[PDB]
Amino acid sequence: NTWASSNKDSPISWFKIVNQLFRKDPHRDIKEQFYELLNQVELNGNSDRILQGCFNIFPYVKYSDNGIRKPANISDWLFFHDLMYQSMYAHNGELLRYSALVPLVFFQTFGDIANKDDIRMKNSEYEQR
Amino acid sequence: MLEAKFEEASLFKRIIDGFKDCVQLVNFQCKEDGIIAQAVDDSRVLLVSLEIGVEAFQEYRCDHPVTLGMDLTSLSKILRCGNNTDTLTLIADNTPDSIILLFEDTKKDRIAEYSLKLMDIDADFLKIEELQYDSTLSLPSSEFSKIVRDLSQLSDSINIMITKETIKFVADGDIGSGSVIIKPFVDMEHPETSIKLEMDQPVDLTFGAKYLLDIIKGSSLSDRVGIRLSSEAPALFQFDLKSGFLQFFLAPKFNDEE
Amino acid sequence: MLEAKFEEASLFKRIIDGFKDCVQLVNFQCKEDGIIAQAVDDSRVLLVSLEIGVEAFQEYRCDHPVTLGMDLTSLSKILRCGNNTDTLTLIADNTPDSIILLFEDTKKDRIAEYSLKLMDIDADFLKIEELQYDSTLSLPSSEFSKIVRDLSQLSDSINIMITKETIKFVADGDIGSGSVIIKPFVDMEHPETSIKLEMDQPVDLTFGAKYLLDIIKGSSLSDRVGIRLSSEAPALFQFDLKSGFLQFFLAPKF
Amino acid sequence: MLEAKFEEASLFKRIIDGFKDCVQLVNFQCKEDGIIAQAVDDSRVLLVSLEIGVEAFQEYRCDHPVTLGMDLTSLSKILRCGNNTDTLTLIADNTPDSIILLFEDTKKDRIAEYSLKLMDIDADFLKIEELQYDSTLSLPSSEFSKIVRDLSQLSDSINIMITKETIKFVADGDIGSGSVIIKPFVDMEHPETSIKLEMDQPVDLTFGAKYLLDIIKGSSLSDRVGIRLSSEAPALFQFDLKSGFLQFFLAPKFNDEE
Amino acid sequence: TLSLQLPWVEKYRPQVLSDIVGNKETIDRLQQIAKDGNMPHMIISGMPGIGKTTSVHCLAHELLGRSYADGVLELNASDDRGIDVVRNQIKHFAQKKLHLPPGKHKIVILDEADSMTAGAQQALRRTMELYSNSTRFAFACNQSNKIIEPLQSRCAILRYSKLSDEDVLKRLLQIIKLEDVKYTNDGLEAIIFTAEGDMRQAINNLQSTVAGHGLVNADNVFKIVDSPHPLIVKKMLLASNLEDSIQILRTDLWKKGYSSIDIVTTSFRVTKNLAQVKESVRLEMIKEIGLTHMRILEGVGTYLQLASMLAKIHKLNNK
Amino acid sequence: SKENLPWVEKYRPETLDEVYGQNEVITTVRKFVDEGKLPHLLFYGPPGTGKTSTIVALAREIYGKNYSNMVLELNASDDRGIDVVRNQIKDFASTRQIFSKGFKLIILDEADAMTNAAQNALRRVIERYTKNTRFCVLANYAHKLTPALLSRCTRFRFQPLPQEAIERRIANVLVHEKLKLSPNAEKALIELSNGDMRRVLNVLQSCKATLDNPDEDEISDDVIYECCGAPRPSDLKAVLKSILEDDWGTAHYTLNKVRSAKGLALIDLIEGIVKILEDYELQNEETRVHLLTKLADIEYSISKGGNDQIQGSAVIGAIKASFENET
Ligand SMILES: Nc1ncnc2c1ncn2[C@@H]1O[C@H](COP(=O)(O)OP(=O)(O)OP(O)(O)=S)[C@@H](O)[C@H]1O
Ligand SMILES: Nc1ncnc2c1ncn2[C@@H]1O[C@H](COP(=O)(O)OP(=O)(O)OP(O)(O)=S)[C@@H](O)[C@H]1O
Ligand SMILES: [Mg+2]
Ligand SMILES: [Mg+2]
Repeated sequence: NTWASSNKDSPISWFKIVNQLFRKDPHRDIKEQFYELLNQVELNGNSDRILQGCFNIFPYVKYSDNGIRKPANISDWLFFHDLMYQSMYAHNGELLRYSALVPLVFFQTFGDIANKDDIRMKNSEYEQR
Repeated sequence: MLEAKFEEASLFKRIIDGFKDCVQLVNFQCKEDGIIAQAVDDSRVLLVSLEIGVEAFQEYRCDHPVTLGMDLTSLSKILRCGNNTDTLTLIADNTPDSIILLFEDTKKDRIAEYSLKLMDIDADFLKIEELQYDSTLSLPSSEFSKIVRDLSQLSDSINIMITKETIKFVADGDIGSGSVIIKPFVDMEHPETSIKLEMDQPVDLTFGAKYLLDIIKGSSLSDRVGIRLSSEAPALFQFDLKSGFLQFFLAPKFNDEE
Repeated sequence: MLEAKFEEASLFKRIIDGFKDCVQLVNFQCKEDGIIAQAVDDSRVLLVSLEIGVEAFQEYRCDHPVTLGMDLTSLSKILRCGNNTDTLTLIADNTPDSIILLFEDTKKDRIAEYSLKLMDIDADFLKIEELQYDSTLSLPSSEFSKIVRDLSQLSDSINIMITKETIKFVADGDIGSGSVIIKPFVDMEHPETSIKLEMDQPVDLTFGAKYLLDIIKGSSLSDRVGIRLSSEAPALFQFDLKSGFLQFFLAPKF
Repeated sequence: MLEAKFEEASLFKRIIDGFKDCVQLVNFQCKEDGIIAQAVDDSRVLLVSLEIGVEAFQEYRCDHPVTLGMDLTSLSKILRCGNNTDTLTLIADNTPDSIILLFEDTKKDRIAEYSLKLMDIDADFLKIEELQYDSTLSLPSSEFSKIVRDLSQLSDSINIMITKETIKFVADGDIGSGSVIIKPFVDMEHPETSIKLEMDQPVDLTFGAKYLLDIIKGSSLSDRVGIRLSSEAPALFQFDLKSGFLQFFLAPKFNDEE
Repeated sequence: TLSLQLPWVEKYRPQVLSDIVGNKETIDRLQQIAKDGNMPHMIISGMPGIGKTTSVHCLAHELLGRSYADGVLELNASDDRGIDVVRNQIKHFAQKKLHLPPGKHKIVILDEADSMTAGAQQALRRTMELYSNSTRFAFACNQSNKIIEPLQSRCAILRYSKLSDEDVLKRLLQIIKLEDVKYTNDGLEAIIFTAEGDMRQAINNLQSTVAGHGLVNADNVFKIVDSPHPLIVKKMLLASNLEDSIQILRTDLWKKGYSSIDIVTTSFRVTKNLAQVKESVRLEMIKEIGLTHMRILEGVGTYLQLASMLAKIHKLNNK
Repeated sequence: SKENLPWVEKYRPETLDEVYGQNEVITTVRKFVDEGKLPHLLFYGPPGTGKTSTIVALAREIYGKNYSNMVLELNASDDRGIDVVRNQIKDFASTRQIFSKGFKLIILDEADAMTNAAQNALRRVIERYTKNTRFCVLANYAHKLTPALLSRCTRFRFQPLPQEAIERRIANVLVHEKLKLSPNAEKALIELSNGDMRRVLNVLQSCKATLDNPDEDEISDDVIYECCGAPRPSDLKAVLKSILEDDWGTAHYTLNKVRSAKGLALIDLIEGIVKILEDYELQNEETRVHLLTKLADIEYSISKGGNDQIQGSAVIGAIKASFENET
């Protein structure tokens, strides 16, 4: 069991951040959890990989479902992220600050107390590419 | 079969130096009266054509012509083992998958032998040389190299203009313009430095400097260079060998055509 | 107008080799007593100053001074056609848009002529040379080049220190330190190898090795190099020509 | 202390040229009978070992051995001040933090002195040389360099095979294969060109061409090179000095091992 | 004019650890370290202008005494700090022999450690590990996340925080007493308000106001330095009626020369860091701001786009 | 000769007394230089406010006529990387002047296009060499500068040129040139400037060229509007009135005839209607929300092309549907 030095100097594996984005703690303020997650997503600098992780995980996550609209609202964000990511190669990277907001929409929409188990993930996109 | 022995590996190395860089694939063909080779660059503005007669070799035997194609780069990679003074023998059977280069020193001592993989190229030798050209001129090849090296710096196009008793090379680009004017003259103190010119019709053609730069390499094979120009066909720059010649045919720029 | 013919294109080529790399723009001015040229690098720590008197030419005619600025790189690009032995004539009208370089071989044979585009530079020649320097020394330029080439490897700064009868070059950096100590001496077996030193005041200045490296190029123009140092001004490294000189003024470090 | 004066700075410069590139750290040790130095490359397939006896120096004084380690690159950077004809003196105290290189011209004139920072290296000199090798051969080093330079172009592996009265170098790769075969011979017209061979057992070893290329540098120190091969240990290539030698021990490729 | 005077940030730069009015805990820690010795490897992180470089400089000076010149190796971001430098110069300095007191060590100060490349940072690990008994490393950075975890594992971590109102007020009062400047309470309050925990910026604004008007008054401070930009943007976004926000944007921001890019970007920051409203409405406002940011980056940056962004934000806040 | 330069370049201020509009910063900088304490300056402002002219006149007043040699002026046109900083800027700061004795000046004009690594390397150059040299950073956007570099310099915000200063400069130009200007024409000129002296000088030169006369006549509003292609307030208010009150077909015909009689652009009419409707005291803000949203959408669509008639009809319908909620 070695992890103390990691907590001391290492960040949050993007996978751990994805599993944390689908978890809500019932004992903490939702706003404090949101700012903690925002800081973790910003410190990682790899918002794209976190979002791709969220995209692969969301169909397998338990989320109180009314008509699966939550997925429809998230397709519009994901489309907003793809436009932003295309614009990063055309324009000086001022737009990079908004990239951390798209992963946090998953915490708002799909974050549930039911999601206690870590879902492992893979990279279907590199294989598909 | 192919069986050609060069007295000095150096001659073959300089010949290949001429095809070098400007072309990738070369098609050789040995036969009863010698060896010929042709290579065309990708844009098809330059043709490199070689002819080596039987007498240029120390030993040559051919009872059955063989055509073989190969990658120029692969060949030159192997063409620095000749020690220049080494003896070089090119060898191949009648239906080859490879070409053997055999370098040997006078004594039995050291024998470097290579087996180069061949490429299949559709045999299609061009015969674009003209009966008469508008103008013909020869001058020392080192002089031609300098003329080309001067002007090249100024533009990607070098114009050659010929009028009675006058040959003028011109380049004009961003930093300015330049010109080299030479006049025909017979030097008896040594005629290898003379500049001959036979003009049937004034000519004025433009060539891509990058190509003329490839062509000047022939200086290493001959003291003089012959230049034949026509408004009807590619220009011919020729470097004579003892029993043979290396020729470069270059298409004039149309306005933009190398 | 400008009309200056050099006996050997080689002299001009070596002179330009001196401005080469360390400066981009050069301002030439021909006049009744010759040609001068000045170039300052972007950081303004080095000034290259040339003077060629009328006698250095095989033919020189000037009834009306002409000032012309140009890109050094463009000039050197064209300055390899001289065959060294070719004759070179610099030509320009009184209100030029270009400078003509005309190289010709003895016989009428081959004539290479260039027309270089000029740049407009605000005429502002500097006159920073001092009456007296703290110390003055001359030594073979090949020796100075070696001294600079040695020390350069050790640091980006080379210090020159002068005390009575002692000249000391020093570099100290990461891998260690180095020094070259030379002493004044008259060699009668051939005085072009002597090392002279006149010290009015001990000096100790530091220069950027990258600049001293640019300066050593002058060896190709003269057997000896004169170095004049002062705590009040840029140092002067001078390479004499037959009727003329190439000077490099270099500002010391802090 | 260390106090070794070389007559000509050139000898030391050529010796260091031998360690150059192929190794980064060198461990020197001066003592009563001379100076030794060892350097091993990172992959540990090459060991460069030097020995310079007291007689190779113009002046040598040692009353107390000193071991000192240093970066090879730093040393060579400083090793181009010798004018070759300059006198070079290596100087160091008994517990050094630096090594002083002092170059002086005959006259008092110019004195270039360097103070090189040392590295701490755990003293651990290897003694891997064998009593007897399967085969031993010597030949002109320029010849060995050519042999290596030929074959290198063909492959990253050059095989050395020895049978009675026959030494054969072979390379085989993409473009083809090559071989250089040499035979023992005594030339009385000048025996420095002879090729000796003593074979107790036929050998056949493969070496990484990149390493043999590093080794050939020793040609600049000696006219001949001695090569000792064994199937039990690294091969030894040796370049003799006046009172001394530069040795390169190279581990054969296992199938893939330099 | 012939020469200038030293600025008050450099002139009154602290040279002793007691003069630092920063974080008291870390300051006393470094003071006790300099008193006892045995300085360990350290990484000081924080925000610009809070006393990070001055702190490590004071520590090194007090710890080395007169041997500071030959025992301290300073490397800033202005110098080459690549793999080659770490391989050659840092290793030569760490291996250098130096007779020091039995409680001191050679210090390698690396300013702006967050800018060093990954190769240099990786090579520095064993460099600081094999010579940890005669050479110590002190990094000063703004983002500790930019330094690799292996390097952070071998050193202490000192996170400097913002300077409270009291500390900056005390330091400014000390500077005024040392300089004999005419001031007033509201002027110092405006200075501290425009400083935002930035001591260097506070001293710079104080010196500029002194040299421009002589009297440190809130009117002078406000006329020579505009109000904190983010605060007007926050007041514009937190407006209850559309006309008030429009008038604020027109008069305070647009009529004073603030570019649309600065307005939208400052706007994004304010929102991200907002805490008055909920998370979902904040995300919707960020979405609208980012759509305006998109439009602006394409060259369509005008007042109409910002007005439409504010209208959409109000419509989102309109339930 | 200066008679060949354009009016924007010909009338560039050479002294600090010719820089109008900025008074609070100009006086403060003059006091900084006279008293000696000149800190690191950060001139932040919109284009055409006079930051480059201000710093050039300042360096001229400080060093004299030899300004071009004692000052290191770098801009976006020159290569400004981290190595460029390390070599050039550090060698300039560490050394001294070759022409006189005094502090040095490094003018980093348009430093908002510099790399982050360059600013990270320069922020310690500004803090180390601060007794023999100074730094002046000119910027249009303060978001492209790192906060560390932004905190080391004293910030001066160049406000847009007000009416008095721009009219003073217009009067100076009308004195320097054989030209007359109408008062209402001058007001219309100030209206289409947004505090940009470059635009004023350019359009003044252009309308002087439009005069077609030996300049014995005056320049009226018609000349300015026909030369700059800007719509007139009369046609603007007529189109707005026909949209708000008249019929759909009549409004379309009015917009078409107005935009085709003078060749006006739809974007200029959009901006003018936005500026006019900003003063309208309206009911519940829903109408303003709809109006602003639809007008910004139409402007963003025009910024990429399309059918001008479709976009004009869209503007008409958007304004109409927005005002239909006010009843
Ligand atoms: N705690 C403090 N007490 C007194 N003066 C301070 C303090 N902190 C900062 N200053 C002043 O600010 C100047 C610069 O401080 P620095 O330590 O360089 O800032 P910083 O905290 O290192 O942030 P950087 O350098 O931008 S990453 C000093 O020279 C002091 O004048
Ligand atoms: N305050 C002013 N007074 C007089 N003329 C001015 C003023 N501001 C600008 N101008 C004119 O506008 C021209 C351009 O000024 P600049 O200083 O280059 O603009 P700027 O403020 O630097 O903005 P940039 O260069 O686009 S970042 C000057 O040459 C003057 O002709
Ligand atoms: Mg700092
Ligand atoms: Mg500007």
